[PDB]
Amino acid sequence: VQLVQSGAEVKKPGASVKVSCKASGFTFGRYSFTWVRQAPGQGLEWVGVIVPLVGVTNSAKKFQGRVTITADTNTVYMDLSSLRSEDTAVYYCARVGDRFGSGYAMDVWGRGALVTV
Amino acid sequence: FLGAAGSTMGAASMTLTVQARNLLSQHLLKLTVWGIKQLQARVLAVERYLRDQQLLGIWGCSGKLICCTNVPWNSSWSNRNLSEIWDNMTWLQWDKEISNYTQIIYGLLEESQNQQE
Amino acid sequence: GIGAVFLGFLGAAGSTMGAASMTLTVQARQHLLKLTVWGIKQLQARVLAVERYLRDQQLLGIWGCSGKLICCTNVPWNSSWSNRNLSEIWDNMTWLQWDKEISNYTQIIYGLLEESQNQQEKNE
Amino acid sequence: FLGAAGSTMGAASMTLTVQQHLLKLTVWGIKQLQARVLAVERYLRDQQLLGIWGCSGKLICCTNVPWNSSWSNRNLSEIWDNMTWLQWDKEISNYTQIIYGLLEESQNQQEKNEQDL
Amino acid sequence: SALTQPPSVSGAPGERVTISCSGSGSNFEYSFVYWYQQVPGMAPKLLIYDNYKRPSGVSDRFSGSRSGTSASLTITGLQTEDESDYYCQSYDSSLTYWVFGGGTRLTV
Amino acid sequence: LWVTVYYGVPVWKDAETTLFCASDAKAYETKKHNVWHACVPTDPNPQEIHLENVTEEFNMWKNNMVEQMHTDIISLWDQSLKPCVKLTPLCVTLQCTNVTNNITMRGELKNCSFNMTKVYSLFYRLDVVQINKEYRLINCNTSAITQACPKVSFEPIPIHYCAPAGFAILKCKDKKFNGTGPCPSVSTVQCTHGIKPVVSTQLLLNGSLAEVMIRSENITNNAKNILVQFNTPVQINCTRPNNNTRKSIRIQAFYATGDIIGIRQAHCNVSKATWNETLGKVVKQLRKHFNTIIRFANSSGGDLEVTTHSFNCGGEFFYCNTSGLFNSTWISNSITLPCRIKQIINMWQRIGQAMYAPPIQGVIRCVSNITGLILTRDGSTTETFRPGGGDMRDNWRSELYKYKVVKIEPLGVAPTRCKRR
Amino acid sequence: NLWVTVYYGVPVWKDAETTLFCASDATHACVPTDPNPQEIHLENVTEEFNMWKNNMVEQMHTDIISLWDQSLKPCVKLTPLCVTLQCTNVTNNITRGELKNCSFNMTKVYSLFYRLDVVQINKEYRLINCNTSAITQACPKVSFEPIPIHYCAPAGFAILKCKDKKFNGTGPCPSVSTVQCTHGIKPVVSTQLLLNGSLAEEEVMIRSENITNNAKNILVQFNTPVQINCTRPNNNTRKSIRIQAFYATGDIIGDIRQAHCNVSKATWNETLGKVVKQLRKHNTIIRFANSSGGDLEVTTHSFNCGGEFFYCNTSGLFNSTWITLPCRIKQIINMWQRIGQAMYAPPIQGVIRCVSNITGLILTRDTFRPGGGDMRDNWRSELYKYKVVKIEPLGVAPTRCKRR
Ligand SMILES: *[C@@H]1O[C@H](CO)[C@@H](O[C@@H]2O[C@H](CO)[C@@H](O[C@@H]3O[C@H](CO)[C@@H](O)[C@H](O)[C@@H]3O)[C@H](O)[C@H]2NC(C)=O)[C@H](O)[C@H]1NC(C)=O
Ligand SMILES: *[C@@H]1O[C@H](CO)[C@@H](O[C@@H]2O[C@H](CO)[C@@H](O[C@@H]3O[C@H](CO)[C@@H](O)[C@H](O)[C@@H]3O)[C@H](O)[C@H]2NC(C)=O)[C@H](O)[C@H]1NC(C)=O
Ligand SMILES: *[C@@H]1O[C@H](CO)[C@@H](O[C@@H]2O[C@H](CO)[C@@H](O[C@@H]3O[C@H](CO)[C@@H](O)[C@H](O)[C@@H]3O)[C@H](O)[C@H]2NC(C)=O)[C@H](O)[C@H]1NC(C)=O
Ligand SMILES: *[C@@H]1O[C@H](CO)[C@@H](O[C@@H]2O[C@H](CO)[C@@H](O)[C@H](O)[C@H]2NC(C)=O)[C@H](O)[C@H]1NC(C)=O
Ligand SMILES: *[C@@H]1O[C@H](CO)[C@@H](O)[C@H](O)[C@H]1NC(C)=O
Ligand SMILES: *[C@@H]1O[C@H](CO)[C@@H](O)[C@H](O)[C@H]1NC(C)=O
Ligand SMILES: *[C@@H]1O[C@H](CO)[C@@H](O)[C@H](O)[C@H]1NC(C)=O
Repeated sequence: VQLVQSGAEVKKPGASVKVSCKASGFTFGRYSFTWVRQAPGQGLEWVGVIVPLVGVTNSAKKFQGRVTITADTNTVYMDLSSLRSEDTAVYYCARVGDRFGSGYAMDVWGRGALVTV
Repeated sequence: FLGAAGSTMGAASMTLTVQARNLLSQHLLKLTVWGIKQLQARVLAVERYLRDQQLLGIWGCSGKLICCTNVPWNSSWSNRNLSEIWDNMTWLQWDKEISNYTQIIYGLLEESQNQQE
Repeated sequence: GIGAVFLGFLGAAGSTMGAASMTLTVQARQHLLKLTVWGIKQLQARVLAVERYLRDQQLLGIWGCSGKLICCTNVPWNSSWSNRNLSEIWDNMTWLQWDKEISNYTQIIYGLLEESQNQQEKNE
Repeated sequence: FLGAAGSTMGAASMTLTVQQHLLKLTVWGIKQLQARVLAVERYLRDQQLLGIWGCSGKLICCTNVPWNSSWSNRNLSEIWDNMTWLQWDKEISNYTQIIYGLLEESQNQQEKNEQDL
Repeated sequence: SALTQPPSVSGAPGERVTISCSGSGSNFEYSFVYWYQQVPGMAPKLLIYDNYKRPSGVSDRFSGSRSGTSASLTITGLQTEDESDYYCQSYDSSLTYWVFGGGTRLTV
Repeated sequence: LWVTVYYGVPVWKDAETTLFCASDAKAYETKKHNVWHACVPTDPNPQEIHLENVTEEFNMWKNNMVEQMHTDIISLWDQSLKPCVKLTPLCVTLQCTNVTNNITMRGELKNCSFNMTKVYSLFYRLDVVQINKEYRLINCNTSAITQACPKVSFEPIPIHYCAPAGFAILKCKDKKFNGTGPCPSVSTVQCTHGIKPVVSTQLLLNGSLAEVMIRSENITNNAKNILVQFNTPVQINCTRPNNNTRKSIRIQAFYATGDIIGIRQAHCNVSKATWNETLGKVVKQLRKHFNTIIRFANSSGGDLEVTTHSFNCGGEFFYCNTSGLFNSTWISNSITLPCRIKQIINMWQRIGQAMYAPPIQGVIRCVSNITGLILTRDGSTTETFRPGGGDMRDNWRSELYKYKVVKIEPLGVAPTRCKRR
Repeated sequence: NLWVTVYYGVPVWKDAETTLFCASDATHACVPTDPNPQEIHLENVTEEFNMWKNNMVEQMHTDIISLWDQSLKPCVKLTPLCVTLQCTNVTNNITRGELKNCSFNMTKVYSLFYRLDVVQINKEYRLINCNTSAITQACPKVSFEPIPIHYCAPAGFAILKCKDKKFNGTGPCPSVSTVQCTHGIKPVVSTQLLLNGSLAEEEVMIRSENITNNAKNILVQFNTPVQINCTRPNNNTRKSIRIQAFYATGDIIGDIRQAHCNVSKATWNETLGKVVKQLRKHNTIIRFANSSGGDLEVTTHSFNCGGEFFYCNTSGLFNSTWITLPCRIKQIINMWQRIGQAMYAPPIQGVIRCVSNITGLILTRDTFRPGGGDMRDNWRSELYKYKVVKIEPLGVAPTRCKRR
């Protein structure tokens, strides 16, 4: 199983970015997906989480309403609005929890898609 | 199923096949328990048949009805005239005359097939 | 289950008799209370199928075939039954076509098998 | 047959030849019945297997295909004498498919030679 | 919440390095801490979940430890392969927010 | 040469075997009261092994599932009337009055009152006959009527049919197949599709969907009924716009129909345009067997189960004209149907025996699919096709036109150039 | 020469995965128990009997999660409760200012919530997580009492069972017997303390994946039952609120205290001495700390009882370097360490007192601190001696024979 991920993109300030993660080898079942990003040369900073089973979403609360994460049945979509220079980073997505829904440690990671502004 | 039980030994030898295919021979709970007795009966028929079949299987017959062997009959198990055997010596009494020797015959047959192998 | 076996024997019906020959060896290989009742009929059908397979096996037993599949016997085939050469009778016909023409003589052949085996064992 | 487990093959071979209160009864009656049928059906599939190899319910059969040293082999005496052979299958376990092929091929060639002759 | 890591800890091969996981918050007494390794430029992998456990395909050399409000990731048998960055996070089960550490660079 | 036996080659021979019902888990779980007996659920594993170079002579007018599966309905439906209570003492000299609180109906309902061991009741003109204000039920004395239990309903439940081992079902999949003669695609399946025990006269409500096909034992013969399956469904919505009041009388407990809440006759509706389009498709397909002149006249006459369109709707049985759907004449180049309601009905044309429909409260509405038509050729100007129906057998044959039960004999012989030793 | 001979009738087997029943004596997919289970002992038999790579545990956990979720989907979803909650602290009695009387403008009603079901916000306060969690409530009919549940094998599968009381988890034990129907198993959710379960008779038994590793847990059943007399000393009141009527707490009856537990100090200290006797088998001192942190569910001894969810830290116990515990309860709960879904645990009136067992303990080295936090480990004690087995009567062996 793996998280195939979209390629690189080049966006403008306040533009719209929509990256993808397609569940390769497994269905949503009970897993939950999180989106994390990494400023080049900086530590990972959280972005969001979705639970496809019950539609629960969240964010880091410093993306105040800018980010929405959607689940379509197969893939997950997260969109950025009102981009600034600080939002250029590699936006990873990962799978949270094994079967049964337990756990919170996200261990399966997509290769990492880069967005630049 | 017995047919001509007391007939002459020669008579039974012809009709061994027994016409070929004929040789084999609250409301919810009340109806259910009746079914168990019915099904328990039928499987009991099959299990008895296969054990007999496998019993022939150990011997050099494996389900061929009449089946010659390689064990010479010892002239000690209350032998009489060969003609009388197939003239008046009916099958049922022929069992009672043998009686104990069947276990001897069963044991004797087993080793002959194995030493053949 | 044996239930799928029978129409498994029916899987390739239009194939040539030669084709079925090799495929044959390849073929040789309150909800509680409602759950109780269904248990009977599901079980009742299966044990019935077993008797069906034994009956044919026993029928195969009377003839000189034991329990093998591709059996042979030494009873001559008289030309009176569907006089036609062995060449085409295995390639351009079908089993459904074959037995339909034979269906006028099934019982006599089975009877002809019985004594054919029978004489063999006595004078053996 | 299960009781004989835990003995050498020299010992096993000989032993082989000889070889609502209503609600509880009605449900576990079916399961006991359910097991009995799977005893017979599983028996027939084995008999079908022994049929194409050239045995057909002969229990201690034989075949004319040699035991290549490529399979896990030792001195025959120890296999018969001292090696408990419930663990013998663990030796010949990943070799158990190809060996059946040789059993499968041996009969097919054997009958073909018989068919020609 | 928030938590801070030392920016870099170094050592010679064969030593027993201990990277601290401070920044412990008031709620950080709860909220399991994990440990992530990333080869710079590659997708970060997992090392330790639920403060001591280790996934199947992860070298036995790493190990976990929790000390009061602080945490620690213990390494033995350091090799040249360990040249990477280690990030530690905690799952604040109250507000349902993962928070990541600053970043530790283990240099041989 | 000699002969050799081959246990396992495919072989067929037409024969009749007793099949067994088949159902679904969730469908079985949803069985409040007895809307229709426990049935085996079938594992959704349709083998549908499509055979190649295969051809078996299907038939539909000599099929033995129809006579079989119809018998299953009769025995099952007899059990639906067994535990309920007979209405033998119920009938007495009545005092019905032509009371018309409201008029749509036209005085169809009656304010019947009986001196029971003195309560009033409502009964349509159908279920009561005048005698000589004194009246009585149509046939209580010199007859036998059994009311259905109020709890039970009469909504159809899909049923699959599976043969026991040793018998296989052949299913014809050819798109163009009038019913008789060989079928190219013969797919072997153990459990057939979702047969629906739909109870209806000439208008086939909510059955399997077909091009429109014309199927007949013999067209030249006027006697045999002509089945026509529709390729495209025609929606039919039909309502009873009156809230029924159910009053229980302790006699056992009779269920009289109390005064209606506020009176509009039950009525069915059909999209006139869609009906007109489908009928042209019918007449264009009929002309294949025949340019000519085609005329439609309404049901000629007979019992109330045939003169009109009888069908079941939410536990209530309606009798409605079809004069609004079979009045046309065609050459080479919404509609509302008045209805009646009956509570004492004798379905399946049985004398003496009949069942009393218990009242159903509220306004009754239902929607279904008009997928099949039953036409009767009249006795060389034009061939007027009046709607017939009648015999309950036909409504089964529109579904079981593509299945047969065959016995497989894996044993077989062949004269092979081989000898034993 | 060495030629093969097939030997039908062989008594060999090869263990394999399968689905098992859910036989109990009283949870709808259950079937009643078998009349006379047969335990056929086998003489002179040994096999590599494992208990950590077992295939029944993962089956059993999947069953419990399903059985949990099957009987929870149809309920009054707490989604309407997602609104700003007006509340105030309670000072009617203090003998502990956790409780908070909360009033809500409703289609205006009041209720009492614990501090663990109200989150700090920025005065007036809100529930822990409803805008980002699909909360659900439990039907009052269902009871969280632990019902025994047997696992029986289906047709053809013979469940073996180890008997040697000196059983170190994995490794062989030549005492196995066919136990087609298993012994009583009780699915009880607990952390740091396996409440009800088996107990070694000879002496404390220590079993783990691989002791030398400090990652894998320590699962111990020692010898004999220690009881845990623990209560809920609060006559609480439940009064319906119709929204589909979720339960709440209108008020309590007078006195207020904390759910004290009792452990019988002498017995507990006695047991650990035998425990530490075995722990030293594989001179350095062995000291029990009381875990480190991470989650009430784990840090504490989060044990269900009496239809309520207790979270009680063992800081009181496990304080020895060689009683009475302030066991707070929480209303909301997310079982199975899940993300998202969370229950509500509707209140029960009056008091509740309950005491059964402390048969087993979960320890994590650094033996030292306890924490289990993974209910899969709990059931690996009761299923420590059962491996489903499929019989394979065929067999092959070389022989000095030549057939034809
Ligand atoms: C389909 O139905 C038509 C009738 O509508 C059948 O045609 C009828 O066939 C029968 C013979 O099977 C005819 O009876 C014989 O007719 C001849 C004269 O043609 C007469 O000399 C004999 O004494 C006998 O009466 C019958 O007359 C004929 N009727 C018509 C109108 O054609 C047809 O055979 C049926 N086909 C099927 C599908 O069975
Ligand atoms: C089918 O169509 C026919 C004509 O296409 C309809 O015929 C009509 O049938 C009604 C039956 O109630 C006739 O009314 C009755 O006529 C007799 C004649 O003496 C009279 O005595 C009665 O009092 C009553 O009025 C009606 O006259 C007749 N139509 C014509 C033009 O004569 C028929 O209703 C349609 N439906 C059925 C179910 O047959
Ligand atoms: C049980 O746990 C212990 C320790 O947790 C495991 O022992 C460890 O086994 C590994 C693999 O052999 C050892 O790593 C090796 O270290 C040598 C150092 O010279 C290196 O050359 C090898 O390439 C490899 O990295 C490790 O040292 C050893 N640790 C201890 C304390 O013995 C043991 O394998 C575990 N058992 C099971 C069944 O998992
Ligand atoms: C079935 O429908 C027909 C017509 O659709 C009804 O027949 C009508 O009867 C009245 C009674 O006098 C005549 O005045 C009309 O002329 C008839 N219709 C036509 C078109 O001629 C018939 O009544 C309906 N069936 C029932 C049972 O009422
Ligand atoms: C039977 O009922 C009829 C009315 O349907 C009535 O006229 C007759 O007198 C009754 N009595 C008989 C003859 O049974
Ligand atoms: C719920 O979350 C949404 C999306 O993040 C946010 O827009 C909204 O303000 C939140 N509402 C409450 C009551 O917290
Ligand atoms: C252990 O005890 C300490 C007090 O000594 C307490 O603060 C802590 O919460 C307890 N539990 C854990 C998980 O350390």
